[PDB]
Amino acid sequence: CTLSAEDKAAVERSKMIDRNLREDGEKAAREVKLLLLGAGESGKNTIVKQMKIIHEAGYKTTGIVETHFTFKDLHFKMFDVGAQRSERKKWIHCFEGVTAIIFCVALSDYDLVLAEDEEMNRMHASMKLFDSICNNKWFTDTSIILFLNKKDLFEEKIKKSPLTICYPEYAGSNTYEEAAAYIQCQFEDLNKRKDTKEIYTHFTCSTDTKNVQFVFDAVTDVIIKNNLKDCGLF
Amino acid sequence: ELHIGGIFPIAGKGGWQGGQACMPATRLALDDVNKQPNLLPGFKLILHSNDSECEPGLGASVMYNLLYNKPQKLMLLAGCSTVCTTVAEAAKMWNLIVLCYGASSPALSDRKRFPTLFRTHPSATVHNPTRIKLMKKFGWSRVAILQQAEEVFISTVEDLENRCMEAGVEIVTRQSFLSDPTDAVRNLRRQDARIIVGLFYVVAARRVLCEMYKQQLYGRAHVWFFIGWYEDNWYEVNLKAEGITCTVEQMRIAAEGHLTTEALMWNQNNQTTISGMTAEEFRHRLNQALIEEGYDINHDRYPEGYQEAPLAYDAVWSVALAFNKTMERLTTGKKSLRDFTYTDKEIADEIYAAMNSTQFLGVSGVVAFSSQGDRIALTQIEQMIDGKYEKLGYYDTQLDNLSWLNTEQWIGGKVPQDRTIVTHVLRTVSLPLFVCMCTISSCGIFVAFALIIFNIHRRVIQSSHPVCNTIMLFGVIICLISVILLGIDGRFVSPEEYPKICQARAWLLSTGFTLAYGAMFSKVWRVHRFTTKAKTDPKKKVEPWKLYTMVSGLLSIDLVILLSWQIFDPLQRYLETFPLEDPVSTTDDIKIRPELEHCESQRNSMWLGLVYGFKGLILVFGLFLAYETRSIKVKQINDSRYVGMSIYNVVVLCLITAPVGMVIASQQDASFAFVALAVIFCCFLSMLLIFVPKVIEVIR
Amino acid sequence: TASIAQARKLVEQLKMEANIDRIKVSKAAADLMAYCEAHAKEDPLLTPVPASENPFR
Amino acid sequence: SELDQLRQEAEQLKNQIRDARKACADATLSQITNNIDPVGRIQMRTRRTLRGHLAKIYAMHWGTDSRLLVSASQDGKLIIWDSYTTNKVHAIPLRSSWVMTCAYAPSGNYVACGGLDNICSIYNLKTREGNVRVSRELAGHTGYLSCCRFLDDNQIVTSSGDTTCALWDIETGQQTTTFTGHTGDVMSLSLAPDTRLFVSGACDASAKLWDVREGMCRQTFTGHESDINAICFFPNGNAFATGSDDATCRLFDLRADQELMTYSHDNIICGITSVSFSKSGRLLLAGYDDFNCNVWDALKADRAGVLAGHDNRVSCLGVTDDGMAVATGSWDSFLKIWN
Amino acid sequence: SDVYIAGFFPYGDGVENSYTGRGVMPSVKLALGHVNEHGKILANYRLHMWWNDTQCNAAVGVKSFFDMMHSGPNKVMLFGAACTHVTDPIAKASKHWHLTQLSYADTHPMFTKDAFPNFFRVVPSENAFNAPRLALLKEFNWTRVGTVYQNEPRYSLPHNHMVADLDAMEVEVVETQSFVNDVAESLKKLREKDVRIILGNFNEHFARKAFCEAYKLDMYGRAYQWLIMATYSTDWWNVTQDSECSVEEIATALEGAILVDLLPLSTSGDITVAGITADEYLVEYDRLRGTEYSRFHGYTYDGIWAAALAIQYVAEKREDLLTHFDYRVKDWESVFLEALRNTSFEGVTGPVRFYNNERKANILINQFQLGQMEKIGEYHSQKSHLDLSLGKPVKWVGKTPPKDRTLIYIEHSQVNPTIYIVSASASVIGVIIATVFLAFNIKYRNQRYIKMSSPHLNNLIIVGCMITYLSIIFLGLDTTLSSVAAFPYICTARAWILMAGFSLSFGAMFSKTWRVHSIFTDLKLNKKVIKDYQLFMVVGVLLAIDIAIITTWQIADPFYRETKQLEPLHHENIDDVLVIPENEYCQSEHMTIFVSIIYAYKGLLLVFGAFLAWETRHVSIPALNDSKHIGFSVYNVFITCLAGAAISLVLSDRKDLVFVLLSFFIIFCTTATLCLVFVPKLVELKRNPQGVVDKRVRAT
Repeated sequence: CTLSAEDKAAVERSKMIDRNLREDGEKAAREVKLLLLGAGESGKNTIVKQMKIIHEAGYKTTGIVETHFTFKDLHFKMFDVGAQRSERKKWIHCFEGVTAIIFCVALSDYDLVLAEDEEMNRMHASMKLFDSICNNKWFTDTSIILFLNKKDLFEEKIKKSPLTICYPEYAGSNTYEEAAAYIQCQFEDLNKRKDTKEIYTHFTCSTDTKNVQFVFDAVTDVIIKNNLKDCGLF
Repeated sequence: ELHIGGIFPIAGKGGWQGGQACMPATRLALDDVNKQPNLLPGFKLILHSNDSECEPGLGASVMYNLLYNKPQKLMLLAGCSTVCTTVAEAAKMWNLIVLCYGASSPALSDRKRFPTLFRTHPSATVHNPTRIKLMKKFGWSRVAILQQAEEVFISTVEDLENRCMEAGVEIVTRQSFLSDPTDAVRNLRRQDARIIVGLFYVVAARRVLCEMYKQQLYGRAHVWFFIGWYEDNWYEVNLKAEGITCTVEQMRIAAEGHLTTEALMWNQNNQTTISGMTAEEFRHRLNQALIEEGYDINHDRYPEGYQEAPLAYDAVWSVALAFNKTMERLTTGKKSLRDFTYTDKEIADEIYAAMNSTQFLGVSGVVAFSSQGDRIALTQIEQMIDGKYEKLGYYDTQLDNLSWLNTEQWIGGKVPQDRTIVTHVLRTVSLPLFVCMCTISSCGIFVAFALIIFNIHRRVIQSSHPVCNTIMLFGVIICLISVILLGIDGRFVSPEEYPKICQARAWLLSTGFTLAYGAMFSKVWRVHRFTTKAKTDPKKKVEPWKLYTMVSGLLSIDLVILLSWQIFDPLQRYLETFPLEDPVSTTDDIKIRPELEHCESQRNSMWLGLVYGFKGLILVFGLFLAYETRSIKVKQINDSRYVGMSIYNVVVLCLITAPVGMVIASQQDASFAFVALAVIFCCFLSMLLIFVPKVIEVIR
Repeated sequence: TASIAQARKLVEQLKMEANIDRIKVSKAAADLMAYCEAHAKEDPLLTPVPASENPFR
Repeated sequence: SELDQLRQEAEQLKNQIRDARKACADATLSQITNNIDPVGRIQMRTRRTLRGHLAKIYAMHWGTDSRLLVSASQDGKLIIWDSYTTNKVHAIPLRSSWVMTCAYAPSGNYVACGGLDNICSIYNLKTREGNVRVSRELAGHTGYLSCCRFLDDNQIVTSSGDTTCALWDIETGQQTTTFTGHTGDVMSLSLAPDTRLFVSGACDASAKLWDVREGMCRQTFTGHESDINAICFFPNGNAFATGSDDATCRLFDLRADQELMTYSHDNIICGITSVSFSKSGRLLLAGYDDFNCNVWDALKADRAGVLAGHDNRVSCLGVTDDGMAVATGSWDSFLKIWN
Repeated sequence: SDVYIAGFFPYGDGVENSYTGRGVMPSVKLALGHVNEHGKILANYRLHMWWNDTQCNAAVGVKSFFDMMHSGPNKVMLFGAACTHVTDPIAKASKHWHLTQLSYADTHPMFTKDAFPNFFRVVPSENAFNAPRLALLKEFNWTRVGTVYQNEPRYSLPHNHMVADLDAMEVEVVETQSFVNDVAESLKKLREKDVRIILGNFNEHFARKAFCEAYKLDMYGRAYQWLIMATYSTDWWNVTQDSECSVEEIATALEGAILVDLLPLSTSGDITVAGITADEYLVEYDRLRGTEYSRFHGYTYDGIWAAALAIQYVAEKREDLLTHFDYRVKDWESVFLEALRNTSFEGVTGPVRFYNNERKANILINQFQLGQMEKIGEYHSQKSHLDLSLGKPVKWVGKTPPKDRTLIYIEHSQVNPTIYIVSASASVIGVIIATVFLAFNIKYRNQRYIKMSSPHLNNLIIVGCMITYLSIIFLGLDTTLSSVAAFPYICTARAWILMAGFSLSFGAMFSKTWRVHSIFTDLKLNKKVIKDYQLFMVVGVLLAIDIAIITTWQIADPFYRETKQLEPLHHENIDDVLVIPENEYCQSEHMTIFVSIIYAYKGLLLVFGAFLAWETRHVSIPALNDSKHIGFSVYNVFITCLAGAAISLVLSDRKDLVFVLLSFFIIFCTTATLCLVFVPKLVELKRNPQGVVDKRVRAT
């Protein structure tokens, strides 16, 4: 109305910049964002190398390195804090809003003491780190997927040593099913927010496409469940 | 000297004023007779004529004057039929012989009421066979009669009705009037009369014409038969239209296309008559004679009575002959014609005997009197177009010969009908919708044949039972053929072909349904028996002697029922009546009576109900079995889900269709469309469900 | 001895901090109040300002 | 022996400096200005609503022009705004979305940024070519980047997550001066209105007075109950505010070397995230995790007024050169302008 | 003096109609004696009759008249013969003798004033019987009548006059039939036209024949009433050897018929011109007649008195005596005509006054009551007064006169209200089941599986199904309980109820599937998934466009209610009383356009829902996999509405199996949808493990 021609030009410039930014934000939201971590690269098991092994998702070491790929018309962004140290709360609070967090636990370390300190074992460190990273005020609704890495070595080693070396409270018979059930129960009993936060125990076995396929299934499940909760069906 | 009395209707008022042309003929005949020396030896014929104006009272007064005067009349001559009746009835008391030259009344043939009566004029019944032949020629059977309350017309109508009953023509209306035809014409219009016979005199004919115009009783729907001896100009109006409120133009348009019949009454030969003169020699005479009397023979062919003019000449000649032929004076010299008295019945008897036996050839033809009598004269048929009379032909009653000259000028070129008749119009399915159904049906047949060829080696489709699918395809193709024979109806077939196509329908549709639903039911039942009924115990797949049994048994039962109900009760076609409707073309005065062909018989309804009940039973059983084998899956008969959906759709469609068809059978288009579309959708959906996944699995 | 060197460096830093001629807090507070009083008028947030001179009106 | 002697010497120095600090606190700050009346309640109307960001804003810097503000967030967009007409000027994409620090050159030609990749990147904004570009990359210390400030062009002081502040020369791509000695993780930095001193807190509940040219902390300020989150400076260069998670702003003084006042409230339990002063130094702008920000009178140690409008943490704060307006950067992807 | 009047009587023994003359001669003698002895009437003259027996022969009558006119005492008037064929020649001839004639027993309807100017009738003609029958039609409120008359002028001319009178009086004439000898076919044609009141003109022989054919065709009782003019002989129905049926059959068929005849003697007790009353004259006539009787004796008495009065008038008018009478002078005829046109006196048959050469006489009305002819009343022609309170009261079969027409009744249709109550019970059961489902999904609304199915939208579906089930109540609501003006309201209510139920149910289901599709097709973590209130608003907008289109159709094309008009009218009775049923089916000129539009957009919604189902046909979540239910419901609903449109758009006279079919359609659709969408929602938690814990989910 009373605005001059330069006012109209400024309005048009603002409109086009806002439209471009809105489009960029729209196409940036569909790319899922994950965060893999564990007990200090102990349970890595070259899981990041599975995408390179399959190579279907084809085309400095400072701070955090990002893994970028696509699976079934779905862009995947995967971030890892490799030996960040520093202070956890400095950067943890900025990683909220991720689709899920990948917690990797080395199953071959069930009879091997932590090299960082001999006082406490590796599974204990994984347990306290899971407690610290699952119960934050930020990750209160973020689902967690769990990787049981190098379980073949665990199966080949359980027949030679008892499980009381680090789990005295379990009197169950030494069996693969019983040991796996006890480990799952111990890990999932730490979920104080089980009401609204879901946990997945999609393990890893060899260099097969099943791991990434079930990872895709898990993230799809997380997205669908989040939408269902948003619309009032959950 | 031989003197006789004469009565001639000259003046007017009403009746048949033929005296104006029959009195000069009488004068010519008397001149010819008195000029012959050998006819009456030493005698001359003297006529004491008078004018009666066709009035019975004036005729009676004239007869009284003649019979109470000095000269004793030997015999009497009379004209008009009405005057002739009274004169001839009364003359029996005076022993007088009466010769009626122009009386056509059929009631004058009664020898008890009119003993001493002779007639040169033919009876009016001569026109009746001509009228009936005219009706037969143009195909008329419902004819009305409008007559004037006179003995001549009453007798003519009685004879005409007797001959119509003996011929097969129905008399619709018998209106009669005295002088005013207004009420009679109104009743003619009320009774819906199309062909009307008119028997009047000229004045009553003019009044009837006025009523015709004022009541629209003419045009392209009404044919009027008139009398032929009216004046040519005065038949519509020429003389006294002052009394009539209508104008000459109205009479001319009203009198258009009406047929008249009349006897010839002129010698239609060349031989000389008794007077040694031809008929044309007497036509040259009586034309000059009428010219000297003021009648304009140059344009109008003489006044009324010209057609009957030879009859008066012949009557006078016959009177002279009978007076000469007596010769009873030779037998008894005392008795002589000069000494005749009204009391003497002997000379009267001799005169009657001579009159009865006379026979000669006159200007009117052969004059035989009561000796021969009938000698039915040749009649002439004419029609009035544009105010003029055009001859249409001649009819000889004795020889039954009608020489027809094709000059009829019916309004619009079509003969008017005696009534408004209904037309039986067959209602059929619309051609575009029939073609729409037939194209889809042909596509279905082609698809069925292609899939049959495809199925009839590769274990992808050979894993499932292929023979049941092929039999299903047989049945569905037969069902589209059934739709075709249902649609072709009675438009493309004759009435004698409808039972055959209807039986072919009832047979081939039933066999196709039996085949298709038997394949489906056998498949689902085999699935149930080989997986669910066998339960945990297995090591036995499906095979023949079990699957073929049910379908073959159902087909055999269907065929047996079809044969039994066809032999016990064949199929005939019944026509369902629909109500009368006016045609699009209003020119044709015929109603439309639409109808729709159907199929039924005495036991057809019960057998149809029984076959429908059996079909419903098998449909419900198959639907229940398909529901019960929902989750059941077989390695060999893997096609169970598709067959289940097809069975459910088939049951639903048949149960929704058969009531609806039984309801809407009245509307042929909607019923055919519904049945054809239901069968087409069911059939095509079954093909898709059973076979399309197999084809796409083979391709991929 | 990394710990000994670190302790020596921390002690040297503390000694250098002790080598600062710290003044009385009264003078610092006086400077603060004088600056706040002298700059009170030139603070747009403190002094209410009319819309005409205000860029946002 | 050596360790015991060093510990004894350090303890003696600490006791001596504590005694000197206690002696220096002759007059109480709350008592000197107790006779000075407050200025009442000041209304802060939301003049401009600046929207367009699609992620939580972690950094914001004003400009000497008082109209160009750089907003940084994890959506990958350093956007230069304009408070006058709410018009964006140049949205800058980034190679890494994980950024938390943004800086503005005093001349307005350059714009700096940095994040979790341990890289401090500077972009040339004013040039003949319209499109912006990465003027220089200064990937430095191993630890994560927490704050950065440029005294002028070609020079920018930067923090790190390995407890090592540094001064960067943009043209040579090297650090000409180092700052080592921080016990805790460095969080926030600010510069004096000169090229001699800059303040720097750390994750040890303390603040230090470094010198750019020398590289040794002149004065150390302690007294916080939690690690530092955001620090400020007085307009002239003798004082500086300091706020942490203890929900208490601890003003300090350069010459006095001691805490002056305390800005805290009973019902506030939210950690501070952004503290800035005003032109006169009477007001003190502070933002907490309460989703609200409140103004503290730097003289009477009392709250001046409240300010709301953000639905999440207020993580950014800034004051223009002239001080007409103050802005905030929250976690709800919005920005606001007051006064 | 010795005034003479000529008379003609059939006095001869053995001649036809001899009884008339033999019975009326004593009355002639009595009247002549009374006139001669009367001092006031003809004081100076003595009246005589010079009468000749005519033997009912025209020739003898004419000869007698000629002899009378020739020589004698110079007769001054004529007394017309009873026989018609004798009176006609004499009446026609008498005008030319300048003589006036008086009738005493001739009633033929052809002696009109135009044709017979000098003929004065002291006995009324057969046209006199038309007015009393018209008065009887008016008295008993008869408007629809039929006529059957003999084909004779005596019975066809008064028939034409009566038909014209009925037309002018606005009485509908169904069909007039004539016969010569076949009364049966005329009666059959009368019956085929549904004629109740029959007017008949025929002689006694054909009267007996007609009533015989009436018995043989069942034309008697309380349904048919006969009004015939009957001047027949005494006990004509009691005569055998002339009818096929027995006397008892004739008396049975004749019962209740009203017969109109001339009244022989006035019963008013007035003093006549003779100085006596009718009773004293009857006493004298009975004493003096002996054994000969005739029904015309009073009329001949009055004719003699009228002749004497006319003679006295002539003698008083002209001074010259009648001795100077001459037949050749028209002055005498003019004077006598004036004298007879100035005649006005009271006779034994009533007041005598000649209106158009005819007098108005009292008419006796009879009826066949209990096998006897009893007088009902008497019509006074002079005053046009039908007085029925003279004889025995008129007796019908029951208590009311027979009615014309059929008295049809336009009755509504109950449409088998037992079927209505059964459909109401079925709808109530459906509503109860829907309420049970509502309770089940409301109580367990917080259960995981139920909550995942949007229980609010399921409640919307339940409400829509309840409304659709309620639609049956308003669908079969008979117009009898809805009066007339509420029929379009009922039609609109049914239409909107069906549309709203469909809209609610299918919009809710498609909104559920649309939300599931939006959730499952984009895969975005934080997404603005459409919420419940938005889907409620969408369904509300759909029902809003439904109400908008129905409002537009109601403000554009109101419902112009129509009727089937079933002509059969069910069974009939003896009195042909029938009730025609009229099934009601409201219609609009734009019904086809509105139906096409609504079907088109509902089909668009259906294909949209099918598209959504085909999209989300692979959802792994059991509670979010409504594809199969949507497919089944869409197919069932589409086929059902197609069949319902086919049934209703060709709505026919059935209207009973149609209601059953539509009720089954609605019930099947609603129940199938309900038990497709909620039955899995009920067997999965109330029979399968209660509480969704994801027992079969590998991820959980």
